[PDB]
Amino acid sequence: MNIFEMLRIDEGLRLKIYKDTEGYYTIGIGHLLTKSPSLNAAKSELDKAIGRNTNGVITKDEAEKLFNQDVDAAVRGILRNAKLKPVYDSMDAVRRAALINMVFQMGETGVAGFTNSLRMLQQKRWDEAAVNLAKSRWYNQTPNRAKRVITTFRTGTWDAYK
Ligand SMILES: [Cl-]
Ligand SMILES: [Cl-]
Repeated sequence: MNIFEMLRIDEGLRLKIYKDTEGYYTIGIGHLLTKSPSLNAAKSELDKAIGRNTNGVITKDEAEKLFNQDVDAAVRGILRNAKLKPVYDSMDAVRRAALINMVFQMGETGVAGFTNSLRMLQQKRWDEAAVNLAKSRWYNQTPNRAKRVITTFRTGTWDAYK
């Protein structure tokens, strides 16, 4: 298992525009198109992202390519962030993957606000962090995915994914 496979599981793969759990226009592997309500705006954003006239549909390859860009961007978001980097720098490989997941789902800024959980992770207070991470909208809205990530922070293994 690795970050790719791990998110591929959390997000799924869809080749037609779709609405996410919050009702936003998305495509591929959890690639957010726009927060606008307009299906056109989404179509527009999509052809711009793909470089061609898509008409709301894309191929696997295309999907996969947005997916690489997206993971890359997430990582780099993390390294550029004064609140995240250290956390990330302190952890092992598996747990790092967990952090990136959060970041992919919710943005660097969203994640940078889990101050206290971040302090805990950094200190390696596993169980405590996992409790704290659960007192979040995030857990309450997407609880099964959130349990998966959480456990991953707790155990440093991929069990939740096997
Ligand atoms: Cl893009
Ligand atoms: Cl979920």
